[PDB]
Order: sequence, then C-alpha cells, then structure tokens
Amino acid sequence: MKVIVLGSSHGGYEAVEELLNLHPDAEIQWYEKGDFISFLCCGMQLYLEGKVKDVNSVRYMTGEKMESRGVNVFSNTEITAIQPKEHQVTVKDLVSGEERVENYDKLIISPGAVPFELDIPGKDLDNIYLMRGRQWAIKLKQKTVDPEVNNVVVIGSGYIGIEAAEAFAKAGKKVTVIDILDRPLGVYLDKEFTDVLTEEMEANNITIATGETVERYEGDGRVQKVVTDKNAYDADLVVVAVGVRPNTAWLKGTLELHPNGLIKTDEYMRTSEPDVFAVGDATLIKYNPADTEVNIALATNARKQGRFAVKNLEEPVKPFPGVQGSSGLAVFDYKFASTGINEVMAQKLGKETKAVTVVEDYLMDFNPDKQKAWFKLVYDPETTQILGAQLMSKADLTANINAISLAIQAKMTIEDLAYADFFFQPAFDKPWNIINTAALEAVKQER
Ligand SMILES: Cc1cc2nc3c(=O)[nH]c(=O)nc-3n(C[C@H](O)[C@H](O)[C@H](O)COP(=O)(O)OP(=O)(O)OC[C@H]3O[C@@H](n4cnc5c(N)ncnc54)[C@H](O)[C@@H]3O)c2cc1C
Repeated sequence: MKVIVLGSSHGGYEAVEELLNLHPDAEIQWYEKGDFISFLCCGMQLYLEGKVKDVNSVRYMTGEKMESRGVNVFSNTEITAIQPKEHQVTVKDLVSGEERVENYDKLIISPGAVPFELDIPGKDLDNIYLMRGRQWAIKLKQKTVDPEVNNVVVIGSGYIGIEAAEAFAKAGKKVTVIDILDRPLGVYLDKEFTDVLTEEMEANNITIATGETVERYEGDGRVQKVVTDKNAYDADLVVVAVGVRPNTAWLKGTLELHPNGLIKTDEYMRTSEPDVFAVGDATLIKYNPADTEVNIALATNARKQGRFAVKNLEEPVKPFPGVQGSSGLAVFDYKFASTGINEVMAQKLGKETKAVTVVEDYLMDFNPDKQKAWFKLVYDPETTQILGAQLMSKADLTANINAISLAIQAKMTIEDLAYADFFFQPAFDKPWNIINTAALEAVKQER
C-alpha cells in the first residue's frame, strides 16, 4: 500500500506516526514544500523571549530521523494538484523546477492555513510582518533587538497577537494592540478574566485599542503610522495577527469545500473523494460541548485527527470522539486555561448557558503561599450538564482544566463535580478544591 502524506506539521506528522505503527509494511512518502521539516510554531514565543536560543531546535522531527524509519521524505517539494479518480498527485520539486506525477493508494493531506493579511492602502510598506513559520520567527527576533524599533503595533488581540505583544513588551518596546473586538482574548476567556489581563498588560506598557477598524498603513518606504477609523498610531513595526485562511484554493474544483474554504470531511476524516483524507486547520472538528462541527485551529486537534485518518484508512471503523476546545497560556504573571463554551462561543452557536464565578485564595487562610484564583463554571440551564470552565491564577492550576474537559465529554452535572473525589493536602489546595467549590456554588444557585 503506498500512502502519500502532505504536510510535515502537526496533522501530517501524526498520520506518519500512526502509519508507522499500524501499517509498518507500507511505502510512505511525506511531502513538505518548505525547507524545514516539522518546525513548531507553538514554540515561537519561547524563542522570541530568549528562553530558547536556537530557532532550529524548535521542532519535533527531522527528515533524517524519519528516513531512518523507512519514510521517504521530500522537502522543498510541493503537491501542486490532486487527480482523485486516477489516484495521482502532481508534484513539483522547487529547487530543480522538475514536475512529476506520483500514484498513491491512499492520500492524507494536512495543508493547514496561511496568515490572513489586511488588503488596505500601504499593504506592504516594509516592516509589516506576519507570525507563522521559521522565517517569520527569525525576522521577528531580529526586530526585538533593533534600536530603531520603538513602537510596535500588533493588529489582532487573540492568542497569537497577545503572544507577540508580550514578546515585544518584554524586549523593551512600546506596544499597541488594535482590534475591532471589544476585549482581548474574548474567544478564550470571559470579561471578568479579560478585565484582569487588560490591567496586567497595561502595567507592562501595552496599550489595548479595541473597537477600531484599521484603514491604512502610512509611511515612506517602510511603515510609520497605522491609521484606524478612530485614531492614528506611530509604528516602527506592525505584526498582523488577525487570523488565518485555509490553504485550499488549489483544491477548488477537486474536493468539496465549505463556503469559507474549509475542506468538507466526515467523522472518519474522509473528503468528498475516495481514498483522500484531510486533517488539521483546513477542516472542521466535532465539538462535544455543542454537538456540532466547528473549526478549532489547535495543534492538539490536528494530531488526533491525523491518527484517526490512518485508523480509517481501509474502513470507516473508528468515528472521531470529538474535542472540547481546550487551550491554555501564560500572559505575564497569569496562567489561564479554558475549555468548552464561554460567552463568545455561546453567542456564535446560539446556546443558552448559566455560570458561577468564584474568586478566592486557593490555599487555606493560614498558609502563607495562598494566592487568588478565578474559576468560572458554565453549565446547561436545563440539565445542569457541564459546558465549559475557565480558570486563572498567578499560581499554575491549569492542569485542573483537564478534568473539566473529561467532565464535558462524560456529560457530568454540577452535582457530580460538587462531590467528586479530588485529593486534599494543605500545601496544594483546600478541602473542597477549586472545581468542587465552584460546583458547590452552582448547586446552591439551582436549589
Ligand atoms: C504562533 C502560533 C502559536 C500557536 N500556539 C499553539 C499552541 O500553543 N497550542 C496549540 O494547540 N496550537 C497552537 N497553534 C496552532 C497550531 O500550530 C496549528 O493548529 C497546527 O500547526 C495545524 O497543523 P496543520 O498540519 O493543520 O497545518 P500547518 O501547521 O498550517 O502546516 C501545513 C504544512 O503543510 C505544508 N504544505 C501546505 N500545502 C502544501 C503543499 N501543497 N505541498 C506540500 N506541502 C504543503 C506547509 O508548508 C506546512 O508546513 C499556534 C499557531 C501559531 C501560528
């Protein structure tokens, strides 16, 4: 069986891993149009902040290693087109220009996504950067120590934008974050959490300008100003982290796409065409909190879908179990994590929820290491099943969100979590830990 896998990032890499242990016998070709195999974009912040000194170590696989395992790795080779009926792909070697057609028995593609740009006047004056991949990581890092960069503007206040804003604020630059949305990180966290994080960011001279539409970049050769409908901001560097587009235009006419460019797949990762599977950022994934398919562009999702594509290679035998959307990140001293439905998700999906928020010290009063922690539990008003949770503290309590993710998947209720057995020891927590306490509050609210 000859299987071709497109993409060496999270979704394609795990399909190769699961092929190696489920079909050791197969002839496996792994294609990557880029120069570098399996660079970890998730580690870009640690590199920009100087935690990791070598950009080339921010990866999780090399072509050499995979070749030792019998995989044929083709870097700098792009799959240009798929001919699904005759089961062929045309590939182009980017260093020699040579094209060739390759046949396959099964094809698994994980084409990913590309940074969304603002097509506006000034569009590319110099020093308007993006944040995806090795080359952008290297260029961003050079700007961190450049004495000419004093003001950086990042457009977009989501996860990637706040990572870039933190990295340049720590490098000693003045940062403004501009977005049309009214709260930073709103997709991940509710208002009582983002109010705290906004104050923390402003304390580290990050100005957050929300509710502003960027109209044009101005400058002589290189950017000098970002002007919005409401204001103009000096900028020596702009990082655009507004969002991402699926890398699927080359597939229009070959595979069925959704109106937004996402590849249509079923629960076995199959596309509209026989023997081609699609995984990762370019697809929708079963979202268990709301029993629907949502696009959740996370490394965790692409890795699991990658393995489930191989499980269903010969037969639709293993439906995807679904995910909850779990994410976590540190923003200066605060470490937060969240899963399931929050305010922005409930609005988008049209879902009614109830919630309790507990803000108190997570250790008992006599313990000098006690610190405040915020926990919000979101549940279904009718069944009281758990729908989501968010937590934050300068102490790392994020591993507790892993239990809430399982609780949503298991359809547990606030009563189940109120009396769930979580260990107690006074150097670690209170007799009713952070999850029990919030669920105990929800039980009182529904009495
Ligand atoms: C700055 C940043 C931080 C992030 N942090 C986190 C995090 O902390 N945790 C988390 O879970 N997620 C995080 N993510 C998201 C995560 O990186 C993505 O969800 C994941 O990389 C998606 O994997 P993918 O395989 O679908 O696509 P991509 O990573 O987009 O990779 C697609 C690959 O396929 C290649 N390719 C595309 N088309 C072709 C072609 N036609 N021929 C040959 N090769 C091709 C591309 O070169 C690329 O290497 C972050 C993303 C960014 C940008």
